[PDB]
Amino acid sequence: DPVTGPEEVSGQEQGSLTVQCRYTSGWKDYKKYWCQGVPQRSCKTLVETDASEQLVKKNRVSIRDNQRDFIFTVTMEDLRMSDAGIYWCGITKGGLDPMFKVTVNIGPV
Amino acid sequence: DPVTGPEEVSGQEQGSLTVQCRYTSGWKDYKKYWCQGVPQRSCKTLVETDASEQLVKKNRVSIRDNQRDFIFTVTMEDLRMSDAGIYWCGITKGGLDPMFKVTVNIGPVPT
Amino acid sequence: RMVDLPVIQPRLCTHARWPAPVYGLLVDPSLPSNPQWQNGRVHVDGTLLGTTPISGSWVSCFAAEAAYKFQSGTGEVATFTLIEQDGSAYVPGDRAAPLGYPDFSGQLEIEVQTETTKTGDKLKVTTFEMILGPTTNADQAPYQGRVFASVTAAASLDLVDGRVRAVPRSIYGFQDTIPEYNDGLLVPLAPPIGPFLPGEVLLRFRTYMRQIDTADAAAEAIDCALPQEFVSWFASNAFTVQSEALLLRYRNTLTGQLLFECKLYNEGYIALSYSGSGPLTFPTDGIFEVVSWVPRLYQLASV
Amino acid sequence: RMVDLPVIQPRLCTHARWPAPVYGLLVDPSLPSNPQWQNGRVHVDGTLLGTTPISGSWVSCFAAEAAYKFQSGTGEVATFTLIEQDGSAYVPGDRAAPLGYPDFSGQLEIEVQTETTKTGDKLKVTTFEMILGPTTNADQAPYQGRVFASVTAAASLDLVDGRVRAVPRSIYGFQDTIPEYNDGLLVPLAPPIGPFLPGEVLLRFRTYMRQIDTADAAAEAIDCALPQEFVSWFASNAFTVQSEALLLRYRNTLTGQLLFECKLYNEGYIALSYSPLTFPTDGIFEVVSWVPRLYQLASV
Ligand SMILES: C[C@H](CCC(=O)NCC(=O)O)[C@H]1CC[C@H]2[C@@H]3[C@H](O)C[C@@H]4C[C@H](O)CC[C@]4(C)[C@H]3CC[C@]12C
Ligand SMILES: C[C@H](CCC(=O)NCC(=O)O)[C@H]1CC[C@H]2[C@@H]3[C@H](O)C[C@@H]4C[C@H](O)CC[C@]4(C)[C@H]3CC[C@]12C
Ligand SMILES: [Mg+2]
Ligand SMILES: [Mg+2]
Ligand SMILES: [Mg+2]
Ligand SMILES: [Mg+2]
Ligand code: NA
Ligand code: NA
Repeated sequence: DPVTGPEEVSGQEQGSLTVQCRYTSGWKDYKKYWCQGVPQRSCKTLVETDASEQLVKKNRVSIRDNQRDFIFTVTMEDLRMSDAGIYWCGITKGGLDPMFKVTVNIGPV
Repeated sequence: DPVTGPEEVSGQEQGSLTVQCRYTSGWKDYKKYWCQGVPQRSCKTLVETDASEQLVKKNRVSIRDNQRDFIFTVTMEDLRMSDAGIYWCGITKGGLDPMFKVTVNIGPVPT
Repeated sequence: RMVDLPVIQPRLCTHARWPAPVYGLLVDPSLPSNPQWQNGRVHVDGTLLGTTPISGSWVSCFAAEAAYKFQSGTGEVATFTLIEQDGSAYVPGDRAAPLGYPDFSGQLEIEVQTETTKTGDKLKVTTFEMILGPTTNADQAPYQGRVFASVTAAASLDLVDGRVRAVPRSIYGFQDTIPEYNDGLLVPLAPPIGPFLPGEVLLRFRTYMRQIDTADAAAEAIDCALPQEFVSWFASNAFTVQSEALLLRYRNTLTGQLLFECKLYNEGYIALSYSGSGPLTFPTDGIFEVVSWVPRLYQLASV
Repeated sequence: RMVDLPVIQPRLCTHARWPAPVYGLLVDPSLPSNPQWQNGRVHVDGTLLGTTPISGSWVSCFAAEAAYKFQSGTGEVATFTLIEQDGSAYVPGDRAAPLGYPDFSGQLEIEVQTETTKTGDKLKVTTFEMILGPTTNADQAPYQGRVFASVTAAASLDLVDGRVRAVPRSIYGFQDTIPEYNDGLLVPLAPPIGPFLPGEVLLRFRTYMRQIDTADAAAEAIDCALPQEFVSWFASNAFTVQSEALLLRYRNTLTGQLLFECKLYNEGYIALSYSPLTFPTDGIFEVVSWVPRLYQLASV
């Protein structure tokens, strides 16, 4: 399968959480992103790379693509209680993107 | 499940085969039958009991309801190859009948 | 006002017996000459016959109060208490079924909005299986307002009873014969289409149904006498009938070529003079134009 | 010939944006006042606007040559090369998409005839999932003649490529905003419905779509400006326009009571003077006369 992640991930309010989305070698030079919401393919993209290993942070979310181990790491900072819900590990391509569903749970400190 | 039978059954030309349709006790006093063809609920009834244990014989198909062990047995004699196809164990009721799909295979005798 | 026809090509029209575009226009002498279709039946004066509805969205559909129960060995079983598709009460009368009810045979896949009590789900669309005919062991009686459908399931779907609109998804073992309208008993029916003069054959508006077929890939054709636009046109205009039949011309509007002349009988079917043995198909980009009234014995020029 | 209207009650009509009967007739000032619907748009002179088709069986449907490929993690993926629903070639022109293509957003379940190579099966009906809009990561371009759909499957469904007609089975996350017609770029569109004089509101013909909703059981409403019967009526009659709008009366066919008066603007929408109000659906629309665009109506 093109991209795999954790089925569920949990964090605490005002804290952080980390999600690791592993992918197969062929997808190295593609853009990776972190999506939020349903329907799946109309979700809001929170942050996206430029197909480099450079760290990119938008919408409280940062992403870094490790193109040696073929894993891009997503971190969500300053978590709110409203951040819980459906998210996706994504790989940008023409047509239907490879995507993986990740469930996010948030709790107090 | 209301009625169970053999998923696949095989016989040979000019020979016979037997099908056992087992049912749960609640369906004792209902009519039992042997159906043929698809769509399922538009099948042609080949033979049917009168909710008794009396044996019923049509042109080449027989049916007898054993209401102690809750099994009605269907017998097909003088098999032809055109007899192959989809069949059903049936229990007559108002609306949707309990039915079980039986696939019948026919082949020649080794020579 | 003199009777006229809508200026629409058949290829842009709606079929009257299956909710799909009209794809073909043909005559075929090898088919039954006097089909007893109950939908797509209208009189030129606007009288709707059989179960024919006005709107194409009623065709081969129904509406009902649904009651759901799980029966081991069968699955989730739906008892549909039929209602007219606009919500008004269905009363058994001079028609075979509620307006638009399917008038063919086979096993029909239908789609309904279902509501579940299972946690995490509320509204879903469930495919049901419903035997139509010609004869069933399910005691279907749409004439009396009740039909049975089922979906094969290992456990209950946990559905809530309520109102539904059912639309057709596919047909399995299609047969162009009237379904079981009344548990094997008889019902009021629109008469068979006809009669025809010697040499006259029915003009057929053809579409192809979504189907389930385990062995054959050929498309499943279904014919109607008039496209649905013609049905609502006659029903809305309420012309006065001034003779026995209407002489029509089917002509290409761009080239001007007259493709054939035909007869639209008052009873709502079109005849052509055709002596051939096999099916003859026609272009679908022509226009029907009323020429004049003619007697029933008016002899047409053969296709 | 002076413009006339079909003698059909709204409750007996076909909806123009989703293939279902008309169930409701209403005005609602709380909804968007100038919707940019692309189906159910006709001029009183017979000109079809936007992607509006003639037949109700084209509404929210499409036709295509389908090519199937299985992609692990996604399932069976369909590439639909769109064609006009009668088989004629689709050419990008002055419309957003092939005629009848959906003009709303959300996730659409569609049904197509598929052929399989698996033994024991040949012809089946497969449900596909297709994102419409408002914005997608699927790069839908019905304007350019190509859209993508998929079926979640662990292994290939073994489908044969061929021609298909796709009909809508359900809507998920419905939103009444135009879909992604051109991978985010803009396309030729019918203009927003309007304008309205002070106090005039759009008359809405309402139906309810089959829906997928994990939490809410309320019905999903969708409005159109004119029933489909009115669209083909104007398209076939090709009346001559003699002023700016037509004054209509909506009356009970049995009692004779006038329920309201309204104005049918030449551009194909009906306005009433109102300060949500639903109406009976068993009335008949009757043309009274041509009126100026500035004609003030009696309030409902
Ligand atoms: C839950 C569904 C809406 C979803 C749906 O199935 N829409 C049909 C479609 O998409 O084609 C509701 C919305 C309006 C309902 C209909 C209307 O209320 C009118 C009518 C009222 C009768 O009591 C029952 C039948 C009937 C005809 C209803 C059947 C169920 C409908 C169609
Ligand atoms: C396999 C299907 C028939 C089953 C079906 O999907 N019927 C539609 C329904 O039931 O609503 C075939 C039969 C005729 C075909 C259509 C006609 O040949 C006309 C047209 C021809 C184009 O090359 C492709 C699109 C288009 C429009 C075809 C799409 C696929 C259709 C509709
Ligand atoms: Mg019976
Ligand atoms: Mg077939
Ligand atoms: Mg894009
Ligand atoms: Mg909803
Ligand atoms: Na029965
Ligand atoms: Na994409």
